[PDB]
Amino acid sequence: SLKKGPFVDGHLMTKIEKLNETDKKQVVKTWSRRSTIFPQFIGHTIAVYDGRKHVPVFISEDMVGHKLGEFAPTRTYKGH
Amino acid sequence: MAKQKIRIRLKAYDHRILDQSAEKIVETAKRSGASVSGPIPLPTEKSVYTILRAVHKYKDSREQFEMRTHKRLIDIVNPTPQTVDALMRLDLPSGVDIEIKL
Amino acid sequence: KGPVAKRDVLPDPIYNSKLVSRLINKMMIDGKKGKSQTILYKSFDIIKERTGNDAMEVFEQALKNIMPVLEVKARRVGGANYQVPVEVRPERRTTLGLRWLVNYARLRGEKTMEERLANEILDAANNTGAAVKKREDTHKMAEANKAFAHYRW
Amino acid sequence: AKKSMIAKQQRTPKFKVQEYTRCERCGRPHSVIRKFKLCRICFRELAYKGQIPGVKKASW
Amino acid sequence: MAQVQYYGTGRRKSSVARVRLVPGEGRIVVNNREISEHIPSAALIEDIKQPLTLTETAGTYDVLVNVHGGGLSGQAGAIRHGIARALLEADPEYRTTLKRAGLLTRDARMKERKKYGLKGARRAPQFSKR
Amino acid sequence: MNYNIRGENIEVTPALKDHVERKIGKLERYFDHSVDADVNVNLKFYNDKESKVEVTIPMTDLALRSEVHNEDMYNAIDLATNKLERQIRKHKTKVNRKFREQES
Amino acid sequence: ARIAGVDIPRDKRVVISLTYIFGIGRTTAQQVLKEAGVSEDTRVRDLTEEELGKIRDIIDKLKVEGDLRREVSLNIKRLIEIGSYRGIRHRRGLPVRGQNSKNNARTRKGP
RNA sequence: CAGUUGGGCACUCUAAGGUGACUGCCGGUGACAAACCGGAGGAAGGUGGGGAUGACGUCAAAUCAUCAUGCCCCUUAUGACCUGGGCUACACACGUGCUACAAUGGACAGAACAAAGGGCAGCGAAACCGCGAGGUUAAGCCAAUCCCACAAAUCUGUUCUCAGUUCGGAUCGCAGUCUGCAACUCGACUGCGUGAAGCUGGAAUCGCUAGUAAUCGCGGAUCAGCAUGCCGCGGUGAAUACGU
Repeated sequence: SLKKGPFVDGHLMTKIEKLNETDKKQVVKTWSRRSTIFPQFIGHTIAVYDGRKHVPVFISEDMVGHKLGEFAPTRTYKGH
Repeated sequence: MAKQKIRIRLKAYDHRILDQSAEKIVETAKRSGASVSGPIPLPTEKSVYTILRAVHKYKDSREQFEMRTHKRLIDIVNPTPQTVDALMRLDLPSGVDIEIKL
Repeated sequence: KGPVAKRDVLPDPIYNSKLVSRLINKMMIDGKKGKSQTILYKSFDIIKERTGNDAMEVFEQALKNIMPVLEVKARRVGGANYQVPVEVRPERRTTLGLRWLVNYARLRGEKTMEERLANEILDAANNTGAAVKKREDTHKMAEANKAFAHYRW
Repeated sequence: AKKSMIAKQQRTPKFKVQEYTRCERCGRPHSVIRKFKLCRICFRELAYKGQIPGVKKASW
Repeated sequence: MAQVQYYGTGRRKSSVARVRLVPGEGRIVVNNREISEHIPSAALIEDIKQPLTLTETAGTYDVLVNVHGGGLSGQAGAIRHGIARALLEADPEYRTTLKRAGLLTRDARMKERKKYGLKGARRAPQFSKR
Repeated sequence: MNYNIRGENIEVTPALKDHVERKIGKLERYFDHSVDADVNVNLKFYNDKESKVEVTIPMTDLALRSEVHNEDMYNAIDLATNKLERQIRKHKTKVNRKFREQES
Repeated sequence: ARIAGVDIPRDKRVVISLTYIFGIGRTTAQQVLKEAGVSEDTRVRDLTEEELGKIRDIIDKLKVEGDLRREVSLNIKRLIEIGSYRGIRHRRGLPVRGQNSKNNARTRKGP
């Protein structure tokens, strides 16, 4: 993105407006990988597509703009 | 100055259709008035583009097909509106491009 | 295939030099002949203005003391051969002198390879040094085996 | 997978940057000529048999 | 309208010049730029001036050379080749010795096209030694 | 650099890797010192009971290799090594020639 | 030393003198040093008793050594602690900023 | 200000027909023949330079994955559809290239020289904006007219001065642009910063007979983006071939 702007997931934007709207929902799968974490979508758990199964990622406060699919591990390590 | 001269430029695949077909295209310019200009020869551009001439291996042993397409031009001087509208009776060739550019 | 000879060059910029025209033909490296013409003309003004004397006499005495005579032509029956004595021909004379004076003098290490190369040719003007030391070097290796490999070729 | 591969490559793309070029006579990927409208093997065989003017080759 | 002098257009490596040498005094600056204005200096200007220095060495008439094409040896060598041939059109008997001092033939040494799998039309492909 | 071995249609068994590796240890058991030797081997008895082997050893400044067929597939390795016998003795003798003489 | 930077130049070029400290470089030294107006100038060590302090105000207003190492600490240490996709290659050993792992590897692995 | 514009078709250039080089001619050498040495003349001399053109056969060489096809095997899955990932991983060895290790160099200022190809689902002029990459709108070009476009090595002055540096450039951080459904695995470009290792590379190995090597740039096929590859294009302009 360059200027307009940070590209939200859409489906993750609906789940973030809903679960971040109220009640502070618990972590489930979220098969998207496109955008980052959001301002209001913090706190939750993204069990995003690690390729085989999910991986519980924290909705932290340090990775403000960092990619929500970047927190997961892509290729199975390590290693030799 | 002059008038905006009526002359159709020719485009052809090979070079003999523009030559001979430009000849009979000057045969349309003999009648219809007068002042049919001669063979203003175009730049005669080509295209050279080669592909890998093997099935799977042999990446060095390529091959280069290249097919050029350029033809001459003709622009008449004297107006002759009856022959100018009479230029639509174009009979030849099979492969040739006529377009009255005036 | 036979002896297929080569062509020479025309007269130089300053002034009408021909063997020094071959000196400019060796004077460049990597094609850009303008930089070689500049460094060569700088050697001409550096050695003809500084160290007050002429130009064609100075180069004629440097390469005139640089153009060797004998040389080492290898051979053998196999292992442990004998480096035969093989004297130079004329164009091999000027070519070998251009090789020794160029490849020795441009690798000196002064402030510039142009003025420092002129200093290497000027030290070569004393009949010794880098290029004259090489002419004595090959001139000394041959005639060390000039009593055994002489009449073989 | 020639039928689903070439037939799916004939269908409508997903995004606008999804439509990738296909093979002309044989639906191969990998360098179908966009200006001659044929593949490499298709341009070679169909061009040598007579397809448009013209040959091909060996200037330059 | 001027004196009957050279106008001979000849090429050398894709740089054809049009030398127009009138009855003059030795002014060789073509296309509005002098020899020290077009491409200085550089002591190869003597090589681009030698062919006028050979046709009895020399006139010297004027020099007006419209040279467009090639590079340094293209524009310069085409200028000397054009004033050499058209300079052969200056004096009618100049081709006796001027035809024997070089001064013709427009060497045409342009680049060779590399084949399918060559490096630079002389650079070989590669070697996998071992 | 020495002794990489791979093979299609088959395992990369260490009782095949040391089996080829000891037997190819004869040449560098015998020569001076090299760093070389990539090996290829595969096939079976799908048709006409075969096992192609082809072992290359381009170390002594000009290449040398061989090739043989068998069904037994261990007994073609021996018939690759003793193929390399003459190629590695005739690399050294042929070149180790002392027929040199001047005026005798 | 020096009167402008910590471990500043001495008897050296003015643009390279501004290109000494860990953060003061060539482009920015030409920029803010160009605002001061040196250009080497005076090319060794003599700018001014009031000009070099002009590099203390114009030269002092920017940064930063400990702030560059601290921003790097919050980057490789920030993402090294807040995740991440830049951490596993930020200290994991493999190529983080993009490369081939069978590549030259003269950033992390080597040979 | 501008071949730009009345004018002009001399020159250059454009592609058709031809002409021109074929041992043609002369002196010889040579068993007269074959050829070969030398010279004139010519733009060009002994198949002018280059390309296309690859003999039967060899390697059960490469390709059932460009395509087609004998058999075997699968078929409510070895088939078909979709999201994400991978093909880009990484103790390590290679293979081919790029950029360097530097003063014939490095940074700047000014000037000069090309050829070739593409451009309508496109090229994009000028103008302003942004250091910047690029943004905005928009004349023109279906293109020997217009655009891509400015060539770069090179020449003239300042300066760095022999040192891991005012060389070189990775790595990596922050900050922007463009492309796209989306640039974190995984596009490039730009800014500021950072400044690895390298001071011409072992045994060994390579390509090269002149517009060649080497070297400096440009265009294009793929292609939304993505070149240090590939294919063409021009610029600077070498040394040597004693001989088998």
